[PDB]
Amino acid sequence: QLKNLKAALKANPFEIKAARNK
Amino acid sequence: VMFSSSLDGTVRAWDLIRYRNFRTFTGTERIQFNCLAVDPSGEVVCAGSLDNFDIHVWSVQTGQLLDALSGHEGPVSCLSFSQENSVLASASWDKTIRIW
Amino acid sequence: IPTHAPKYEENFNPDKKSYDPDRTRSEINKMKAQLKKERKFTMKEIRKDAK
Amino acid sequence: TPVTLAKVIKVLGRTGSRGGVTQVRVEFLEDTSRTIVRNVKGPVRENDILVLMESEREARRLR
Amino acid sequence: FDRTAKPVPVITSEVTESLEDMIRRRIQDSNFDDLQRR
Amino acid sequence: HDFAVTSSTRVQIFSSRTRQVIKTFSRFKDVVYSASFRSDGKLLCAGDATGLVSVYDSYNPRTILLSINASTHPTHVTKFHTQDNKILATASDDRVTRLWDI
Amino acid sequence: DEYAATSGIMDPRIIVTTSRDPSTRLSQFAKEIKLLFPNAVRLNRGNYVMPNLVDACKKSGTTDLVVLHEHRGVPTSLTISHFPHGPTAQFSLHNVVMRHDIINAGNQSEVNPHLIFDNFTTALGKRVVCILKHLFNAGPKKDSERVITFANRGDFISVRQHVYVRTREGVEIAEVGPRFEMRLFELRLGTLENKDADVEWQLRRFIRTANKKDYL
Amino acid sequence: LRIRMSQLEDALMVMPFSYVLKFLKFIDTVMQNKTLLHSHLPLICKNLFFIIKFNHKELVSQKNEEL
Amino acid sequence: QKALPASLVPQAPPVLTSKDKITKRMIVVLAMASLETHKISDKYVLLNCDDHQGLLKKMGRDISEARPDITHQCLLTLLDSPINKAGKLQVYIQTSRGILIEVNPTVRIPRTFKRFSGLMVQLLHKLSIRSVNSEEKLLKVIKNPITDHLPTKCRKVTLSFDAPVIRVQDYIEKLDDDESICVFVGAMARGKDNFADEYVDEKVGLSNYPLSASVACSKFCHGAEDAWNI
Amino acid sequence: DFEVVEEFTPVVLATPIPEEVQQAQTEIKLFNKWSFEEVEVKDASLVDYVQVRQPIFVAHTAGRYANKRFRKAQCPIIERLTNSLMMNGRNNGKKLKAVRIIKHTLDIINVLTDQNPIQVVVDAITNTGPREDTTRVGGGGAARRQAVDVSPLRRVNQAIALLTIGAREAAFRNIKTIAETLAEELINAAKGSSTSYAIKKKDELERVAKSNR
Amino acid sequence: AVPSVQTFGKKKSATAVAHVKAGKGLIKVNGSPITLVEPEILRFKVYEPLLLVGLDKFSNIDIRVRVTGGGHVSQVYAIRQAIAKGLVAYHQKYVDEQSKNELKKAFTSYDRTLLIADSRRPEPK
RNA sequence: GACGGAGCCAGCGAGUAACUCCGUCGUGCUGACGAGGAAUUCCUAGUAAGCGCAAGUCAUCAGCUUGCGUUGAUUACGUCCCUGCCCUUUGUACACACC
Repeated sequence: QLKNLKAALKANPFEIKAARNK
Repeated sequence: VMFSSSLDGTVRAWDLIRYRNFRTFTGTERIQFNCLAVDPSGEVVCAGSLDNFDIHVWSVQTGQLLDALSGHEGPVSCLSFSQENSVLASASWDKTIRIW
Repeated sequence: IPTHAPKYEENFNPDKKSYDPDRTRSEINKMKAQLKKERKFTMKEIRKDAK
Repeated sequence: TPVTLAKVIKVLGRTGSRGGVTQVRVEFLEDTSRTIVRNVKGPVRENDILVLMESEREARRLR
Repeated sequence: FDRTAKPVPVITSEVTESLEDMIRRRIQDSNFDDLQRR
Repeated sequence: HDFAVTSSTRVQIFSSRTRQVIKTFSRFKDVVYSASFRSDGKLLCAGDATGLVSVYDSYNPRTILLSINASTHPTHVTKFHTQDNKILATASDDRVTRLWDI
Repeated sequence: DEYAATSGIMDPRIIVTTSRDPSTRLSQFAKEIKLLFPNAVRLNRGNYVMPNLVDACKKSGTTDLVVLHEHRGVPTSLTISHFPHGPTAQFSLHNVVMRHDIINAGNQSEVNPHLIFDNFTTALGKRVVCILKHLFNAGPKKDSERVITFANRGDFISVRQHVYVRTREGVEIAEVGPRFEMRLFELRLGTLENKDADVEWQLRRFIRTANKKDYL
Repeated sequence: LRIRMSQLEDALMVMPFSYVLKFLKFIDTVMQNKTLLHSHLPLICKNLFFIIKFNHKELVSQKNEEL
Repeated sequence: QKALPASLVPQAPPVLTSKDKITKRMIVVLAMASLETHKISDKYVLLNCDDHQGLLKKMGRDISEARPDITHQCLLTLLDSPINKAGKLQVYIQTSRGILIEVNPTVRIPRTFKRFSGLMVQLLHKLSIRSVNSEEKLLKVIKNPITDHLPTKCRKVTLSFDAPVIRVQDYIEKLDDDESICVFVGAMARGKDNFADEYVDEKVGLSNYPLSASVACSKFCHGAEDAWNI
Repeated sequence: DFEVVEEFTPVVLATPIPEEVQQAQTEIKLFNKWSFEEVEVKDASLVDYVQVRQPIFVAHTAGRYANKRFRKAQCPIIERLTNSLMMNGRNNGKKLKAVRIIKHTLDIINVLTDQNPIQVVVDAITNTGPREDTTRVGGGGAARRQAVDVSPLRRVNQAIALLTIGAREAAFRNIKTIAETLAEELINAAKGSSTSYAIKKKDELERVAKSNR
Repeated sequence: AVPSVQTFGKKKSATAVAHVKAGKGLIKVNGSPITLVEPEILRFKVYEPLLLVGLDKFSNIDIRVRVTGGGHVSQVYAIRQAIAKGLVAYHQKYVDEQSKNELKKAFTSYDRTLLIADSRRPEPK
């Protein structure tokens, strides 16, 4: 996710979890 | 080109036209070498010792140590390169021949 | 061809336990799963407070 | 149809191929002259012989 | 009663942000400890 | 040195020594009509009243090689070729007889 | 004593492998450990006897072996082994959460990482900082962008991995990968094979000062 | 010219024998022009000799008097 | 000359599923019967034009593409068509999101829009529905790809608009009972019929101007009926 | 004419061996019933890719044919077939059961159509192996494919896989066992009778290859 | 005293010892005859050392084979390896060395896993 | 598959099964189910997987954990075309050759 966070510079995942699909 | 492999810790090349040395590959720790082989397309030179259980591979167009490839657990007695499909055959006192 | 109607539950939601007719052995599963989940949450609560 | 049968004589390198397929210079067996660069799917060695539905189209890159 | 050993520290937002600002300071100053060649 | 009789819903096979059933097959569902060895004497055919004629190996009753349907009329007779080992003649009450190939 | 010989001379190679008939979640976590380290390879453990595994690995000349143990999907232990009759530390894991659980944000970085060790103070701290930093690729660059943090917090090594990037007004972060609260519980001078070597150090669970002191 | 030295040995190994044939036609129309032939001569020679060394088995079985 | 069958009393023809994939059959697969259920909280709503104006414009797609009713009247045309009572039909629909739903011909289908659309969420949230005696599973969602449940030598066609017209009677009559023929009915709103051009290898419709889906599949069904003489 | 006398006292040893075994010492037959000679790969292009020149006794050679690349194209075709036949989630590891059920299979193959079942299964392989297919090339992520040709190792492997899983799927919920189901599948594949699962899938795949050629 | 020879044979964990001596031609596995060897489908895997080279080479020796350990297929590979190299060692010592390397040529042309087990595995890739 | 018998092969440990054979029955089900869908995850040789069997080793684990034995495959073992990630752009090293 380095390119995405570089886009966030030139413009925080683990405090939320998730689950599965339908 | 002919290669010569010593107990100095040296596999050194020899040109046989200018009749001079041009390359000297060593290990990293001065171990005595015992057998050598060389790719017929003269691009890699392999030597085997009495006290390291490995096969040292050197590139010859650049003198740096390419790698050391292992798998035996006794000293490698003899080496060879296949003259056509370039697979290597070593033979060691593990009662074992190994094809790379 | 021999023809069959479905066996259909109108207004059925898989998350929520519906109105099954078995008062004898299925609502017992409802309240016992309720009891198991509250007893699990209470023992988790008391062991984390013990920690 | 009469189907033809051809011996591989060289597996091509460096071609920008679809993963899986490999371009291959194969040469015919009923005659011994005409070579043609097909492309195969499975694992292919030098001088295996493979059956060809066609004899008039060599392929090209895939991407 | 009394207990054998201190149990597992449950990781909180304040302790992970404390070590986060620690690593912020450290990687700002580049005073970390890696290996060197020979 | 063995022989078979076509009982109802079973075929019974006897030896030349013990003179009783040495093997038999009784998972037929209807009354069966025809029992016939092939000329090599390894497998055997049996036609029933259902019209699903069954061929299966002899000296091993509990296996069934292939049960193929004839016409829906009761297959009265079914016998192999007298010299060929792979073609089997069947006849039910369909007013046509058939040379099936196994 | 077995690391000044080959400290920064040879870059290591690490084989990471699971316990025995592992779970799918454990194999995911072992893959994550392989992605955490450089030049590591996950090897399938199944019907591998531990003696012939460990000496086949040492004749194949690898440097380190990391086995993993689990409990109902949750990973609970790992074991760092060093191969030329080197030491094995073995640790337990407490708060382990993984990116395969949390977020599928694509791939990881795999760059030669930087290393941070917070307050390893005592001699056991120096021994464990040696056993932890000699399994990383020797001499990374300056603009290498993933760091690993190993912070001692009362014998609980908090392990996290971050990708940083320097602004001019500071440096901002993005953690990714695993998250550990590991703790040392044994360390012996032999390999994983023996269970006969001398215990250099193991923690004493049952003395009457089992909770007062740090790096017991 | 613009293809490199390294991948050339397979770049002109991909091409079929018909393309070898029109490469020979190019070699005719380029050595009927001594202006640029002498300024690319070792390149032309190495390419042509490797082409017909690799395609020698079909070349000598071709039957074309103009060829 | 040939003696008659010993029981001409009509007993039940073999109703089938994907357990047998050999016999002569007209497979119909309905493309783009979009099943999207958003549960307000209450209960779900489907993709209809006339169950919301809100949630469809929150999910952003246009209005006219809401169509379980047209695929419903298509499958009702099939379930009243005589081949469904003959036993040579095995109804496959698939949502554009990939939900391969099969209909076994033992079914008494809901004969209106509301009971059908309420049965569909029971089907979606149990992955099954049983019969009133419950000895076969009569309507179920099963495995992608669609070739997992259609036969092996199954010649694939679809509804076409920009392709010439044939005679489907001899187009089926050229083949025998050793083969199955499948038609992809494109029940979308408008656009391009390239939804299943992976699978379909011959594209043909039966009039010069575009049909609707129900009369198109009924055209192919009466062509199969004139082929097999049913 | 001419004779060669090697034995000078007949075989009378103290553990009395079966006579069919001491008759099999003259020449090796598979399962002591089927001679591997006078069995030919009728096709070319699969010769030296289906090993039949080296006779075995049972189909349980314990050699190592997965470490190198092409050396799984040298272990004999019968145990290639039984190793593909063992593959399903219910019955992994049970290759003794796999050996005995293909023993019963090719035994009834002989008792139905008697030439020899190894010839039956060899030309079954040559008739079932597909000769072309396609590959799902990208093409902008469209419905895009292109016909290619198949190397003979992939041909043999896909033929064996098609035959075995066709026998399994036709013997899933029927009265027939996997033994006789594989027998009838191999017989239909040997005739190429366009009835069995493998020959149907082969002609289908070559059909879509010719169509998208 | 009497001429004997003892050889071994090992699959995964099964181990087979073979006492071959001069005798009358009896081949016994744990006292059982060689014909009564389970699992009955690899009886020819046991038979092939005494079947490849003909029983006339077995007419003058008798073999007793002990087996321990392993499962069924490991035991039958251990039995056949022990039988094979016991016959080879008997012919190396007490009779024709020409017959010794005839037998060695036959067994190695069929499979050398019937003479040398493949011990040193695995590979750390 | 269910039976009723028969058969024989396992290694880890010492704190006063499977499979095989013989005869018999013979397969639309539980008072909520007919092999698991959409898709997703993981995986390359004694590997996936099946079968057991011990032990309980200062942290972890008995709903299990770890060892040990047994049986043991299919498909690649190539390719950078897709997704990426990394390295280099003096070859600089000592002949020959290429650049």
